[PDB]
Amino acid sequence: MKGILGVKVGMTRIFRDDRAVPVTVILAGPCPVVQRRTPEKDGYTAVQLGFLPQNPKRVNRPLKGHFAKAGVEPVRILREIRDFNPEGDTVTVEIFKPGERVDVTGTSKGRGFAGVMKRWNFAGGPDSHGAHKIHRHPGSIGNRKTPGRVYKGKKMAGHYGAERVTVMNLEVVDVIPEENLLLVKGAVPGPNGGLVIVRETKKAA
Amino acid sequence: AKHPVPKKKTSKARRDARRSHHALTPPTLVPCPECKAMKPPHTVCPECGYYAGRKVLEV
Amino acid sequence: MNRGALIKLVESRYVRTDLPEFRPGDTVRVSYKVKEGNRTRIQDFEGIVIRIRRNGFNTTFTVRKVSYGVGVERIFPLHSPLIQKIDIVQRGRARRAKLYFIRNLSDREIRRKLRADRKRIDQDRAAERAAKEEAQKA
Amino acid sequence: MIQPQTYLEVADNTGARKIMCIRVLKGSNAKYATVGDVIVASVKEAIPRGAVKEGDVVKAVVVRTKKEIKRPDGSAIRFDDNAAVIINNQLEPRGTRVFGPVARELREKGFMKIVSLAPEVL
Amino acid sequence: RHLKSGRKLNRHSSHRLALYRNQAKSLLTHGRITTTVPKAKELRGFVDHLIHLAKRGDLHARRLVLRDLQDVKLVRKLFDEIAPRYRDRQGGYTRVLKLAERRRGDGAPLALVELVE
RNA sequence: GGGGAGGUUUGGCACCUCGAUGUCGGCUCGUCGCAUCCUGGGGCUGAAGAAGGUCCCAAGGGUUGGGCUGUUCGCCCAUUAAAGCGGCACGCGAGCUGGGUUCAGAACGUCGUGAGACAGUUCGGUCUCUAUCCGCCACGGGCGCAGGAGGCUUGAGGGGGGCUCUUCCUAGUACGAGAGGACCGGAAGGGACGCACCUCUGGUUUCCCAGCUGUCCCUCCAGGGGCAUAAGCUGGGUAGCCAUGUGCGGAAGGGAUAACCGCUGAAAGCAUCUAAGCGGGAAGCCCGCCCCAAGAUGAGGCCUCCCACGGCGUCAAGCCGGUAAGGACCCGGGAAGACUACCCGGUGGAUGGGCCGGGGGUGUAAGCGCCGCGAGGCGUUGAGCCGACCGGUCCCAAUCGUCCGAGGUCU
RNA sequence: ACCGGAGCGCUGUCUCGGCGAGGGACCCGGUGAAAUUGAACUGGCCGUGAAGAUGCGGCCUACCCGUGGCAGGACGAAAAGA
RNA sequence: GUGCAAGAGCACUCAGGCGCGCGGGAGAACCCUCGCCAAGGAACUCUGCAAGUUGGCCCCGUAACUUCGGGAGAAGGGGUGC
RNA sequence: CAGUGGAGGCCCGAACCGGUGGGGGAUGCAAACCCCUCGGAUGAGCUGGGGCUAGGAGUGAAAAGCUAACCGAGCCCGGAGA
RNA sequence: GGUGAAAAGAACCCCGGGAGGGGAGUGAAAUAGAGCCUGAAACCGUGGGCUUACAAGCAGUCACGGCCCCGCAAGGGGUUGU
Repeated sequence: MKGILGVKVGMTRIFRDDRAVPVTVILAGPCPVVQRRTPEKDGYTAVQLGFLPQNPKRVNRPLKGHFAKAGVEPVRILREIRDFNPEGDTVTVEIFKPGERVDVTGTSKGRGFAGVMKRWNFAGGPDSHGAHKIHRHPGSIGNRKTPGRVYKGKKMAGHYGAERVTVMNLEVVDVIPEENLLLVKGAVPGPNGGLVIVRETKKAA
Repeated sequence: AKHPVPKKKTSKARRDARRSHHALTPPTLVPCPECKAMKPPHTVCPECGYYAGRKVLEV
Repeated sequence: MNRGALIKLVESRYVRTDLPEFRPGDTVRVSYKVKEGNRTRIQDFEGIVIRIRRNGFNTTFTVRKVSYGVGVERIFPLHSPLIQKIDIVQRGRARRAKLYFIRNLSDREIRRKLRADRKRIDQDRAAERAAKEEAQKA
Repeated sequence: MIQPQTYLEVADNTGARKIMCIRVLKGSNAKYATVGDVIVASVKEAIPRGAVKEGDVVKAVVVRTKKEIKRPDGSAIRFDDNAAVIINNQLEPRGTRVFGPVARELREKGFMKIVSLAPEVL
Repeated sequence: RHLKSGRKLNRHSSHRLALYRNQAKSLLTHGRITTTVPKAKELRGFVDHLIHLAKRGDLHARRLVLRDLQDVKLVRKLFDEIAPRYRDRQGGYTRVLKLAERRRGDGAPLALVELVE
């Protein structure tokens, strides 16, 4: 029921314990509280967090510099963490000692048009024997004159990549609050240089 | 002259729809600095120029 | 929050610099181990070495080392549980930083192709008890 | 990565040199065996003046892969081949004199007589 | 996923070199040169690097400029007027910029390179 | 001995298609049925226990790999929790195969004097690139949303997802002569599958470095040069992309229930799960996790930012030429990408080419000394060259500028 | 270079695929065609009917036009059934 | 012409002679042609189709069978530069 | 036995003549083409030039094949508006 | 196969590289401008009137309604929301 923003840093292997660890590190960044959300006036429960302060002339207009507390804008907008309500402060990492697995929600790298082969993982055919014609084709679809049609959501030759992906449950290896680091078990969607948020997971009760 | 074969005459309307997306688009322009001419944006007009003074050779 | 490298190198607490010099020549002696139901062991793994894949941080090597029946190639990580690991007979003239071709045909032609660098020994003898002069002044 | 149809030798006094591998003995479609793993096997040839005759379908505990298996210690280690030891249907070494190095991964499968005999545990 | 590394393209290794080296050759030959926009950009990169190496006059660097170009004559012109002028103008010595129309007869964006001292 | 169900078998009829409905098997993609192959809940037992037996309930998930045959089927092989059956033009040829099948050749048997022939057989045998409409996977443009513009969003309604095994412990106790060998709960590890990433593992990297022969060329020698693929050959290989690699997901838990088992309780002085009344109880069901998503014309809500005829329409709706917040064009590129869109940077600027440092690769170069007639060796040295990764830099390319834009219905 | 069965070496034939290169495919300028074509304002489901429906009933779904792409169908075109 | 056992073979190239009567960008799937690959080696498949290893020349070295000619390059290894 | 000589519908293999197997091509480069592999390659060989035999007739190391891009009887022409 | 009674078949200028137009001028007519009489049908297109962006259709017919134009009125026409 917790959360904080961040950005993708490394992926390495810290020789913690005596076991190597593929470790995504995430610069969680000092993401300030701002325009809060209640269910009386909005209809849910969330908090707005802007990422990294880099904003002057090129920001312009409203600002929640207005809000009541300012801070201008980050450099790349703010996001809403559901079920969240701090206590009137800015937040970075400290709210998570190690031992606290969390889901990590981030954007995903884009593969443009994906061939059906490298999307839903198909065979394509034989490396000779038959015809070189198909070779890497999605085979056939539905039956003859009945169905009579094709299936809405049939695994097909289309797009794959520029998507939103939430990964689930990873041991928070350690927290560096002296800067802005949050190192957990390696995974995390997207490039080594794109936005990614942290949210507390669901396991026991 | 093979497998795929138009089964019927496409309607003049349909024609004009597939065409409704074409439209010979217009270009854009800007006036030449310290002269009267219309060069495209971020370009060096033949006779005119930038701040440096290159080319200029049209008779 | 730029200089991502710098960050990823700041979390590199592990500062294993207490390891001697090794190159695609040889390495020889010792490594570490686990074994027992609860840690405790130190097995000595020597041999003639092979690959050096470098990242400064992650960077690991692999060693040939041959046994009884046939040999084994062992990939060791340059930065923690390996304890002292410290080599013995260096040698080299690594006429190529890629000792794959020995994995194929190599027996007596192992030695015939793996030369030595007296140079390095001379250096070790220099830094030897010239470090006795640091046991005096500077 | 011993998969069904793979030739490989085995280091024993048992008197069986090279066997093929039938059905990896794990998942109902596992088909992939490494150290500590057990394969069904088909002896293609062996040492005549003795037992374990050529042809015997045998159980086999794998001890050597040519594609190094990972290690939690960061490291990883392989051999120059693919090999096993002939275990019986009670699961136990049908030899008594193993030959050369095998992996301590076997201890994570805990077959100590294979270990106590190994003249190069790694 | 690709062009994650990037590189201006078309043709092939043989013609990649050939076009780079020869457009560079004919470049310094005349000094100020018209061509197509992309070819222009990557070309100017290439010969730019070449000229920074030209900033020195040591045998190694010189022949290495001749690895790319050809005439030791053109390497005298290299290391006698041009390369000694940008003696204190370092990094970036190319003024390639666009042009009106496009090369009519195929419809293609135009550009042009300069000495730039 | 009887009566049905189903429409996959063998078939009866000859209604659609003879101005053509490409008839067998394999491949790839699947899906729907339940009469269930396995998993889950259980009743009956000639069920002690373990295992089994049959019958109820219940599709959510799963339903391996080889030998022999063109084979569907089927026998065997090693496994299995298990290796289900069936439909869908005996699924699928404008997706592949072309092994079977019935073209013209030839043959063996075989019938026939014969030409030829055979619900016999052997060998050989051209399967057509351009998707117009519906459909289906993805990406936009037009208007819309009954003020105008930027950011944040509720989830109407969907889509994915669902699995399973093995030992350890409780405990060699309960059961049982014994052999065997448990339920109840918990601990740990595995296989196949989906998901995202590149640190380690390993493959790729088309010019990043090293080596090598023929050859022709500068320029004689060292030194280099191009052809030898669309890199001439080999030895290597960062980023990026990748499974063999790495980390995760199924869950836990909530609600009514299926078969089945219980409470109270009459109708019917008794009894009864039931008629009103409850409780327990499935991998099923609605969820809770993952994602799309206000074109949910019902067009939502949150937060800020904006000026009131400007000259025509005099009433009642608007028309028009320029503004305000903004937005656009072009540009600079991009872990974004067919295009388009998406994002970020546009001199107030580190977006890109170049330069400098790190990291990485190759692994001591061109030259110079020295010994060797020389091949080369020795030093010069972990040197040279430097593709993408990390940053520092206004050195040079993102100049200048144009255009659009609310002028705030009504009850 | 004819038709079975076997083994040895070798290998992306396979497990089971991953990357790269070029020539297409994609966008821009110039040229620019074919067979087919009753008319088209052409959606699924469940029924129907000369027994296999966009068009008929019944219900549900569907803002107007494309571009890259996929072949279930339009009893797809081609061949007045061999 | 050079080089390779030799060669009208092959690579480069003399003299001579073309750049192929659309080009410019982008750097998606699927296609065409082409290269490389872990551990496994025919498990693929109607079938080792396909591709692969093997390849020149000299030397060493060669079975059943036979019409004595062949089988024979049998098969199995060595060397190759300067 | 040793030399010598140099026999052959002999062997490997260009030119040239073939056309196997896979692949591409399929309104093609093209009414049979191209790409990788292929059999012969002094013979019953390949070919230039001039000549001859033809429609129930030829020619045929033979398939009912070829006789001008469709040959179980050419082609145009007529009977013939069968 | 048709300019025209007649060649009177277009001097001059203008844009324009020419090609072809645009005033002038030729004739009853240039709506006779040179493959030109009379130019119908499909056929492409310039402008105007009506309606079209929550909808499922052999494309029409019945009626209602609105919008646009003649009509003295009362009536007519074209279009299409239901």
